[PDB]
Amino acid sequence: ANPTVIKLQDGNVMPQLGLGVWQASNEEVITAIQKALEVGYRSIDTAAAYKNEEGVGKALKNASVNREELFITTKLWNDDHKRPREALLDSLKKLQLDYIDLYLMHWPVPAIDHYVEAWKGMIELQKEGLIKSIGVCNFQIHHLQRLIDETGVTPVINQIELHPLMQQRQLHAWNATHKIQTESWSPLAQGGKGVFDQKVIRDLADKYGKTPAQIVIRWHLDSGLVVIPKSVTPSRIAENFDVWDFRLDKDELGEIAKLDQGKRLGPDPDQFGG
Repeated sequence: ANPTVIKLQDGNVMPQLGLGVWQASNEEVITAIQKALEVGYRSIDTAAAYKNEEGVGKALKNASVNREELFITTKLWNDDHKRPREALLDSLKKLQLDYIDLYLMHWPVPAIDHYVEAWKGMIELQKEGLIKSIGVCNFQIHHLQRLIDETGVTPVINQIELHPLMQQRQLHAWNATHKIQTESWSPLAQGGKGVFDQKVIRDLADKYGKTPAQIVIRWHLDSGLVVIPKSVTPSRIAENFDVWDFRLDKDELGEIAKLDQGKRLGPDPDQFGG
């Protein structure tokens, strides 16, 4: 089978599986992306706060894949909410791109409460064609309503922490109802601790001849989620992409559903930045 794509509410199309690039050094970043593009990834996710957009930009030039075939995502950092134009141009410059495929607000930072300002600015940069699609990361239902109520413009993506231990059934449901595509970061529950070692996952891994990480990524896919596993290890970047030759059954998905503990492993959307 071919890697699937998802059509966003604004009509733009996005690969359902992409590579997340975080903290890492330029060395790790350039090598990771070269490996991912080589194996088939067409979606690369980075952030201005990680300080490696330049490395990401250099890897894209070096690559043979054409720009138009690449779906690049970057994000607006917390202390730039009042100046999205300045932040975006700085990103586009470092990435060596004329436009970004998806621009996401990294965090709402409700304590500062400038996320509405950021969104209005993003709405304007999108009109000028510098951004194809706009969305957010780590936005809770009330943050989303506030954006909708104040601008009439709904995000096409809400990138949130979601894995077998915190399935976010509620936010996922709410996103979908409002035509917002849910995207998972930390899809492997940072390491797999409390997941890969579960009987349901292990048996699935053995039935399909896949690694537990491959089972979990397939789970995100069959759940209709866009997923961004993060990795800078060549063999794992490849492993995580080898999930197109099988699908989990309704019953198998139901079995994984029992793992939900509502356990958040990363920063708290309602407190981070405050």
